[PDB]
Amino acid sequence: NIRLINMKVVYDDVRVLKDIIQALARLVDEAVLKFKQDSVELVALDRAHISLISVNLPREMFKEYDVNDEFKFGFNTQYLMKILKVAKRKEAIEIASESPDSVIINIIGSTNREFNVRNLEVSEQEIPEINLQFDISATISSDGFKSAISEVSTVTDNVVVEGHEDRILIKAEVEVEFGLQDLEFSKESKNSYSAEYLDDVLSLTKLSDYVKISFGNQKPLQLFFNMEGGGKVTYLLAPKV
Amino acid sequence: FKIVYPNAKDFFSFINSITNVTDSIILNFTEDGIFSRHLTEDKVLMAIMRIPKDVLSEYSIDSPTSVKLDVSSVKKILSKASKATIELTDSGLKIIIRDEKSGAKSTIYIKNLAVNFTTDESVLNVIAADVTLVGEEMRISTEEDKIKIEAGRYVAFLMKDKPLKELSIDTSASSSYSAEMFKDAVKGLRGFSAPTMVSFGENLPMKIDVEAVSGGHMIFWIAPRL
Amino acid sequence: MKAKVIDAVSFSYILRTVGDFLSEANFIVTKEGIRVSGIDPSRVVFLDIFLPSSYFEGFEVSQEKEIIGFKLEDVNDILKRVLKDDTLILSSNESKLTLTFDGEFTRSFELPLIQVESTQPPSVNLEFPFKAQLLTITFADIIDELSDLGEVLNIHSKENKLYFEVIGDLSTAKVELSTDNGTLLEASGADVSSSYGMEYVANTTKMRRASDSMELYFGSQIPLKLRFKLPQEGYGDFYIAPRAD
Repeated sequence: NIRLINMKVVYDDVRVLKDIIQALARLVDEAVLKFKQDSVELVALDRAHISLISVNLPREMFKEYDVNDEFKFGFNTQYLMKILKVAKRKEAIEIASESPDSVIINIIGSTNREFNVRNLEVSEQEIPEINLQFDISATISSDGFKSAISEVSTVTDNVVVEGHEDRILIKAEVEVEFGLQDLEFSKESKNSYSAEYLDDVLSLTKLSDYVKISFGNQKPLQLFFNMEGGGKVTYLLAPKV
Repeated sequence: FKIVYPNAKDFFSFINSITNVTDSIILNFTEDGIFSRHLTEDKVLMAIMRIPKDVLSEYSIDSPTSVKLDVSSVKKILSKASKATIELTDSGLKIIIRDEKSGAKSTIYIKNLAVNFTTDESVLNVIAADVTLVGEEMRISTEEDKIKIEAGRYVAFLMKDKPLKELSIDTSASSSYSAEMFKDAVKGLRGFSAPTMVSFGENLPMKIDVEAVSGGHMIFWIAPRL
Repeated sequence: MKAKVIDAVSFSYILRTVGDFLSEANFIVTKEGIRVSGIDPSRVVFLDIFLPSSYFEGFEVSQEKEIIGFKLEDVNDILKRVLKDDTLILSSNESKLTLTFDGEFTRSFELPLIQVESTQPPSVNLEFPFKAQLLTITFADIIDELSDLGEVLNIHSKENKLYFEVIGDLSTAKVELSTDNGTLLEASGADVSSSYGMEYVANTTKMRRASDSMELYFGSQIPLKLRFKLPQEGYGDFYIAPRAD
C-alpha cells in the first residue's frame, strides 16, 4: 500500500546525525543517504579518494521508519549541516517524501521548521573495499583517541600509529600510549597517517564510548564506531607514507 | 631527576605565566624546589614562580641545576590534553602526563609595601580591561577605607566586601603603572582561582601574588611610573 | 539629567541593537523620558526607542529638553564593560556623559559629548493591513535559525496565519506561526506578502534581552514594523523598508 507520503522517517537524536554529517561535509560536497527496508546507508569516498566514510543506521534506531521503496536522498552536505543546525536540544527531525524529486525535512518543535528540498542525483563512484585483513585491532577510549590525535596534531601532520601486542601508540616523530579495552594481534605494526584527514572526522568520536582502530604496515587506517542502537560508522584512511 | 606535581592543570597555568614574552625559559632546580623567573626587556614586569619541594608529591635530584628549554610545543600539547599528574625527567627533558579517565599515557620529549589588599583574578581582570579601554596608564591610590583606580576618564573604588576580601592600609599611598604591564600580569593569573594578593606603596613596585590550589606561588612585580 | 537603570545588561542590549544600525545618535531627554531615533546610513531602517521616566529606577531632568549626542561605538565600548547584576547611572552636563556601574564594585566612565544633527523622520503613521503579537523569544529563535539560510526573508499572511520563508532555487524554508499552534498571541488582517533584508531583521533578535513580547506589522510593499515592548510602557520600534517584488 503506497501512501501520499511514501517515505517517512522520524529521528529523535539529531546530535548523532549532526556529528555524522559534520564529518561528511569535510570529505565531500554531495552525498547520498539510501533509506532501505532495514537501515539507512551512506558511503562516501572523499574528493581526493584518500579516505572513505561508511554509515549504517538500523531502522530500530528510529522513532518512525516507513520505507518500502528504497529511497535515495542526494544532498549538498554543507546545506544539510545548516538544516540540522536549526534543531534545538532533543527536537526530532522528520525526513519525508511524496515523490522522488523532492524531500521534506521538518525540524519538529512547537512550530515546525519545514524545508522543502530538491532531491539531487549524485554520480556513483568506484568504492574501495573497507574490510581488509589488518595486522592489528586495538579498541580504546574514543575521548582518548580524540585527545591523542589533537595532542599529536599540534606538532605534526604525520600521525604515526604504532601497534604492539600490549600497546597502541599515537606519536609525533610526543607519544601517547594505550586504556586498551581489547586488542587483536597478528604482527607488530607501524604506519603514518595525515592529521588533516583525521581532524576531518573527530566529531565521530562523539558517537560511541570506544573506537576500534585497525591498521598495519602499508595498510590503511580503519576507525570503527559501534553505536548504542546497532548503528555503525566506519572510516578508512590511506597511509601518508 | 624525578619531579611529580599533583595537578597537570596547575603546572599548565605556571608554564603559561612564565612565558608571555618568549617561549624560552630557565627552570631552576635546587634543594628547596623549583624556581623560575622572567623579566621584560625594559624590566618593568617581572614574572616569578616558586614551587617549594613540600608541595610536590615527589622530588629528587642529584645536584642543584638549571635547565633552559623551549616550552612552545608542550604548551599546545597540554592545551589539548586536558585531571592528571605530571613527571619530568641526555639531550634534555622528558614529561609524563597520565589521564586516569581515558587511561592515555602521554610523553613529551624536549631538547616593603605600605598598602595591601586581597581579591581574585576575576575582579583584577575587570579592572585591567576597564583601564585599557580608556588609557595606557593606571593610577592606584588610597581614599579613606577604599582603593581608588584611575585611568584615561575612568574611576573605580574597591572596598571590603565590595569586593575586597582583605584591606590593610597603614600609610596613605599612590603609584602609577603601565596599563599593559598590569594587563599582562593579570593575564598571568589565568587558571589560578585562588584569592589574589595585591600590594603597593608611594611610587613603589606593585606586587601581585597568588598560590596555586595544590601549592606554589605565581608572583608579578611591576615597576612604578616616575 | 540623571537616570538609574537597574537592569544595566538589558539596557546594554538595547544600545547594542541601536549600534547595529546607527553610527551616531542623540538621547533626547525630557520629563516624560529618553528618546533615541535615527535612520541607518543605507536608509532602509528607521528606529525609534522610547524609555519613559518610570522605566528608570530614579529619573531627573535639569531642563525642558536636553540633547545628548554620542558615537555608538564609544558608548557600546563602555557598555561592553557591564557586569551581570550591575546597576547603571547615566549622568550628564554641557560637556560630558558619565556612565556609572554599580554591583561587585563602583566604576565610572566619562564620555565627551559630540554634536549630532537630528534625523528628519520618515512617514511612520502607516496603515498596516496585517498586525500580530507574539513572544519576543519566539520571534528571536525563529529569526536566528533562518538568518544563516539566505539574505532575504519573505513574510506572508494567509487567513491570519503568519509565514516566514527563505526561498532558494533548490530549497525553501518555511515557518508557520498562528494563534492555533500557540506561537502568536494575536493575529489579524489581510493576506499580504513582502520580502525584507535578513541581516537588518537578524540584528533585532538581541532585543529578547529587554523585551518579553512584541508586535509585528506589515503589508504588501509596506515597511515591516517591529515593536518590541519594554518595561513600563517602553518600546523599541524598528521599521525595515520592503524589497522589490
